[PDB]
Amino acid sequence: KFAEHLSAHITPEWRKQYIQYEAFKDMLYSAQDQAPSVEVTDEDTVKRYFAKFEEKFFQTCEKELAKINTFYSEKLAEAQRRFATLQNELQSSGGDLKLAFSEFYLSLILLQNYQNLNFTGFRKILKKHDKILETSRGADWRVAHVEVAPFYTCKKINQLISETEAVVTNE
Repeated sequence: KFAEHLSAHITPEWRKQYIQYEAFKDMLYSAQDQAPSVEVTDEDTVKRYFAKFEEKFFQTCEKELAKINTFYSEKLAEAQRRFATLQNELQSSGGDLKLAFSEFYLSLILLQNYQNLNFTGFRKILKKHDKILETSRGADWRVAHVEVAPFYTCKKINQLISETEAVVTNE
């Protein structure tokens, strides 16, 4: 179950910045929980019900995506400045930095796991949505919004990871 996996692999200091996967699941339960029956109501009532829900669901996806994009960017900026600082310390003095560079590297990897966990959570939640509502709107949303999101498409952390490896190896 991805809700458990996500819980176990969140970086605790970043907890509130991850996709709120369990809240989405609950919302997708509520969509079925409040759904009128076409036999008791009619066709227009039911599909108008689902239309309101879809507006709410994808507005919530957008807020979660903006939060994740914003946090990813902030940690990426912080990592760029942290690399420059460690660059001068080595560019002048030439075992403390072997530890300090190792901990910066760990920080890059933790951010990389943050990218992957959030993408998987989005991918799984939108597939769950599509199977429940018998629609492809969630998959279409993933392609048009998540897969072109900076938190996911930006390659500057990969660049940092490579450059830090080149510093640790050649210095």
